[PDB]
Amino acid sequence: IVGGYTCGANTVPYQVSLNSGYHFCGGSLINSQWVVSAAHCYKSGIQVRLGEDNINVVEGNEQFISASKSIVHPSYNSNTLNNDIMLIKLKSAASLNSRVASISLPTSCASAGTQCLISGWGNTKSSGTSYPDVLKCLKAPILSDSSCKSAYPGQITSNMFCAGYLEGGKDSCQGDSGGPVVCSGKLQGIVSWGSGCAQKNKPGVYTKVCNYVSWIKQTIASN
Ligand SMILES: [Ca+2]
Repeated sequence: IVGGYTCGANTVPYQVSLNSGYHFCGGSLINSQWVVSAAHCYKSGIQVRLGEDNINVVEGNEQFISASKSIVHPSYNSNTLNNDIMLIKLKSAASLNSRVASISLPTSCASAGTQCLISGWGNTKSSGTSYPDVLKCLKAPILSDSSCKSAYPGQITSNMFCAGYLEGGKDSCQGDSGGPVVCSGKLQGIVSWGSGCAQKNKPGVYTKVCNYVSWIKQTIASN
């Protein structure tokens, strides 16, 4: 997250870190056994880390649970990043509490102008490189479909939306991939892609989660 703030320990209790010897992506806990992330975060050997603030220090609220299975969306295209969504099942159910909690799926899509919370352990620099170890947060509005498409000619599908600031300065970044965009207590987006970070007229692009609720529910119901 570039131009954000330190969230505070366990203030984003649905935020997970995906770890394969190191943090490589964010995710969102949606029930005791399932995490939603980006399809471009897919790999084998995933451990899901819940209750994290400092990802380099065991602070006492963590739960480390290995993934038993991953399910990339059937229509995911890695070239265009269309349908950039994946489900990860935990080998055991997480113990839910005030600091490890599921985030509700949307019942309807959120509109341009809706204020949301984007969070992650990604790069905090738009030019250089600096990885924070504590969770960073950004309050950002959803942008209009028209402004999103104008920012990225030929690249915005019906399964994507832009959020952030056309002036730049505040954005998601490398390492935030797969993490949450939460608006009015609902998971509306997944950190998916952008062109650099916090650049003028290049806001972050997010997977439009409301399009996938039926797939998420049906997949969970049979796996
Ligand atoms: Ca920790």
